[PDB]
Amino acid sequence: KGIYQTSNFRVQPTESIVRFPNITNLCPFGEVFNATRFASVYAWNRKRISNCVADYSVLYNSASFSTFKCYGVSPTKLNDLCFTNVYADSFVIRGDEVRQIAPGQTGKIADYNYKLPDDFTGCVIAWNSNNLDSKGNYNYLYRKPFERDIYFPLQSYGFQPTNVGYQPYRVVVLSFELLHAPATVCGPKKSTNLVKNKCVNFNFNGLTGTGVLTESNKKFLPFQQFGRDILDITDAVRDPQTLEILDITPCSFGGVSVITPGTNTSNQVAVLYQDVNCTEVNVFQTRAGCLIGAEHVNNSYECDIPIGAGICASYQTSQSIIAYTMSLGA
Amino acid sequence: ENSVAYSNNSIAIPTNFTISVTTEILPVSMTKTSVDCTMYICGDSTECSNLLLQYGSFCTQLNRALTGIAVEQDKNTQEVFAQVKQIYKTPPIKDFGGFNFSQILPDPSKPSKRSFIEDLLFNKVTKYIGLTVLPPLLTDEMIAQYTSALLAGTITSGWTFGAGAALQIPFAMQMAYRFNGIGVTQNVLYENQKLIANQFNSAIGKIQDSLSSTASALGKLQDVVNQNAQALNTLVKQLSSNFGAISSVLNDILSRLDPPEAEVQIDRLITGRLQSLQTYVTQQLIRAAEIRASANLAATKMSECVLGQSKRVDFCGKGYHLMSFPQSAPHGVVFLHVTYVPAQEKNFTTAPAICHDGKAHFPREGVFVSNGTHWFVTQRNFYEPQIITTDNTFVSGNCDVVIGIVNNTVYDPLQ
Amino acid sequence: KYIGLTVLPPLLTDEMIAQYTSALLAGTITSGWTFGAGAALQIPFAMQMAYRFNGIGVTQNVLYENQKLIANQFNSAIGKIQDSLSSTASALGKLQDVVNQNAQALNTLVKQLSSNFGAISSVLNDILSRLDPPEAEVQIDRLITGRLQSLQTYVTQQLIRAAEIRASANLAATKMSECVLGQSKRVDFCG
Amino acid sequence: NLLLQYGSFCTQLNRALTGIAVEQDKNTQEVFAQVKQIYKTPPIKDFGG
Amino acid sequence: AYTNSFTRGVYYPDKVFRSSVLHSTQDLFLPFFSNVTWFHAIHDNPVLPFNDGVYFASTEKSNIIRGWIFGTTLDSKTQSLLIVNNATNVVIKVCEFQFCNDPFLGVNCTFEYVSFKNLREFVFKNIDGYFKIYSKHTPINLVRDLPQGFSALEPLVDLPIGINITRFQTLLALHAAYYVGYLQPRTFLLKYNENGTITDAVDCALDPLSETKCTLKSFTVE
Repeated sequence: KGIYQTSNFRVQPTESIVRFPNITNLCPFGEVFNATRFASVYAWNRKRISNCVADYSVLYNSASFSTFKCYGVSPTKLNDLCFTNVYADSFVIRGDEVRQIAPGQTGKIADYNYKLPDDFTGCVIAWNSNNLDSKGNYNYLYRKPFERDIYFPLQSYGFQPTNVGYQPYRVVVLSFELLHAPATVCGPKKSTNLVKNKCVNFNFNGLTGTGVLTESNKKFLPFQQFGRDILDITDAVRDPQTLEILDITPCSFGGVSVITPGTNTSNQVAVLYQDVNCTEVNVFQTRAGCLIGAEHVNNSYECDIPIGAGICASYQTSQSIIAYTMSLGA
Repeated sequence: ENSVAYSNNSIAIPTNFTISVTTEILPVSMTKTSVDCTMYICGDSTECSNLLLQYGSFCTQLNRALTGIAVEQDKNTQEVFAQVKQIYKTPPIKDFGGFNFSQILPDPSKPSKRSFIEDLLFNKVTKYIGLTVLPPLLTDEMIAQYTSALLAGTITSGWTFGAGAALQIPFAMQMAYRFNGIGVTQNVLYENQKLIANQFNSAIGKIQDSLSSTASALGKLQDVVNQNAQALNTLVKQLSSNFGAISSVLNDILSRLDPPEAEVQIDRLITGRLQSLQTYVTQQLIRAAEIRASANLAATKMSECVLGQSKRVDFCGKGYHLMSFPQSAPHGVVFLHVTYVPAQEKNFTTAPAICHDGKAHFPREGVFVSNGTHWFVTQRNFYEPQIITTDNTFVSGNCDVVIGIVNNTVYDPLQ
Repeated sequence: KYIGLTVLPPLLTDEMIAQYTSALLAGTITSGWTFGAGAALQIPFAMQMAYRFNGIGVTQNVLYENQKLIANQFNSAIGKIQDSLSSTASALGKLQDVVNQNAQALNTLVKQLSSNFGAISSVLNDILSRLDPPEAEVQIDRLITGRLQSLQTYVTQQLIRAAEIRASANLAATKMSECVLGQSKRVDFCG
Repeated sequence: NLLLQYGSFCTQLNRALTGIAVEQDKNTQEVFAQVKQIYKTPPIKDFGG
Repeated sequence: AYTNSFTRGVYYPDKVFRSSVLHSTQDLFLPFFSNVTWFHAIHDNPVLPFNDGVYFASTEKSNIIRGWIFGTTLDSKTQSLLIVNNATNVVIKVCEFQFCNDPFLGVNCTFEYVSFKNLREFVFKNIDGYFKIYSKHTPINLVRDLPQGFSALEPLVDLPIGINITRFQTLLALHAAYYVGYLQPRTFLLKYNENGTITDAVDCALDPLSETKCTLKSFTVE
């Protein structure tokens, strides 16, 4: 005889809501990956990408690439991401030097010029380019995290089409700025319609989650992307369709506890769903939670099986589990 | 710093008292937290839950450990308050010999029928990822019925309701038993009864003024509420610490990364959060033993100090103890310990024995004293002189047997 | 014992502790229990042991008929305490235990500075001389994680040990309230 | 700069050891400080023997 | 010449909403009560260093100050940021600019952007090559000093300039007075109020009371 806390229950997400901005531009990766002349790594080139949509499938399924190594995101998942800026860095090197380009490596390129940050989050993409950049082509030249600089520190290559890693390799680094700010570069994933008051799986501008979305009364400042609770967690989000402010609430959950007289007395049972209203779940509502299968009784007895907030249960006559406000005594 | 006026011939006897109602605040229970440790460590993620099962028993014994605490907060509250098998209540008329308990008995003018002093205590005492709070078994309205039962027994029946069946006795006569408990001979109660009522009532006035004016009067309880809430803030803040992962937002790790990478990152957030949960639960287990040692002490003052009259000096607050009244407070109890304090000395000459008809004599109750001109016998804890007789005193030896004996007449009630 | 470890002074210095035990004792000698219950009332000591005899059901004339014998026995019994405390270092074994444990816990805590935990060395500044951050962070992650576990260990030991000393302090404040500021009826509580 | 990635441990450990080091003076006060005046004895030790 | 900055130069540190909460952060701020250099614009004015980042302010009624220049060598060999107010818009450019003998507004290039009774406050900082401008406009009658009292600067722009800066100067409507302060990485405590406005702050290195407020995370200390 007792009450036993057998499970915890979670109201499920009904459906998935994706709510990115109504931006339509297709990004200029094609301009970087098909530019005629590349830069020398000693003075490496850079390009912003912003306010555009980025289908990485075209790049990742291309046979044009020797490498596609990614250091804080997986290349398979890139279409399911959105972020503030990319920054593409562009240069050419000997193939035997490409392996230095990693988020903590050391070498004649990486330590003395194109150093990656210890926490770099991007993708490094490279290919042999002998049938393009070799001539010899003495113009290509080599020398702290993302540093720039002007018997001198300059050494040339001299690439000839007879040169595998003896060849010129053409290399692009995509440096994703996954800050939490205004997202301007998203994968190709279409935004859905927006659902309210009901449990949903969601993704706003790359901010993933699950919960109930409610129209907030909260005051807003035009730079606000999202808002936080009294402790450091997301309470609210700016809708990127048009700038209303929504709450997020965790989808309703609680402990599930089985009230039982002992199996030598009976095989009948009652179930308490703690900290939930029964409309989220013969039936009774208590300050402890929704109580199902117990029978509510106006009489009061000594507390046989304690439930909470003055409520107790017992097995009584035609028999059933009753639940009642406890008498403290005669 | 006080050089006490000691010498072989000198005693001080208090001529008057003050019946000081003190206040002792004890925690009795703390917030019945219940943490869904899987939803805390791995909230909404199947991919993370399938890793937490590699770490074996821990989430099961963390639910067991907290349910072990949470079940016993009602054991503490039942052991402290349910020390009576019937709910007593006062009559409508309050003929308590001049004492005014209207401020400590229920006020019917409230939706939860607490006393006026409980309504000060309930004002001066003052997060949703898997963490929850279970309700106390007894509502704070049922705690207000139990304190009214312990109190309506104590006001109409003395200790007897804790020692068998409750027996009524007029309250001015229960206080004559309370004066016998401290060795004060009860004619001192009746010959001063209104003064004792006014000191109880005025001290009750000072209790309200103290709880209205000073927040730190609840300090010991508010500190327990602050420790539990600060341990929850500290436990929740730690959801967001990196522990050496790429990030602390778990669905953003799982959206950014495929499983071969992600199962390395998530082991850092699990082994970080699980260490931060075992830290929390160990802090709660030790803090529950600090509160349970306070629940066993509050149970013990409910037994000895409300249901009885403890003989233990300074246990029932500062002074010689008369009785106590329990008031409930959020997560705790407050005892209004009524202590007799002796308050106004006179210095007397004294002698350990008196010699009369060649034989030595000694008092049956208290001591011999002199105002210098006259010799008296008087009780220990209150000056009331009596001219010495063989009904006040008993015989042994002779004047030569004793150090400090004095030659005086001991009167004969038969003359 | 100087790597970040410190001992704070007690608020009550041992001279103020000794003034309070001298005030407790000068009260207990010149005024009996009365200084606990209220304003200290002086009473001659030959009357105070006669109250203690009434507190054990032995009639007060048993003191005065034997006062020199009881005093000569009491002075002899106090005489034996000095001999006991000269010869018997094990009698202090309950204070010396606490002082040995809190030395042993700090000795263990400083032993855990020197432990490797699967890092290359326990000498943190020498790792920081040997290695660049892309390497050194993998090694210092273990030293941090080991020393953090060794504090969460030591501080759990000190919390569990503080609840044992605080049960003893409330037991000592109870013995002080009942047996110094009073007389105890509680059989086998005070001797 | 690595220890900061573990968050509120080091500050709660200081909080914990301060909870001990403050209550060592609560223990020492509740044991010894039970008397509100420093009483002292007379010059002559006439304690009946 | 100098004045005391008092409480001035507090700005929303990140694009997040918070309310009723005492958040603490480390970023470049103007340190509390620090000396600010006060310049008379009339009777011609100097070029300044830029250091980690700059607080700039003016007190106004006819709007004589109408832009800024930022860069390193200011000689067309370095790229420079130019900002101008043409009364209809803010106008922003970065170029290989060659500069006038003394620049004024007469009432390659690689970026472009477009939109006493007043106090105008502006904060300029560079972050790994990404340059942020924050601001406020507020009324005053204090003709000769900065108001000892609280106001907060909201963001206006992020400029992806990619350019080092070490020098700067302001621009004038030649056919007045202005202040400069310099930022440092002091930790702060920031009271977001019941509306989500940043109403009060503490510099966690001003004095021992201010380091106590940041230890407890509280604006009151018992």
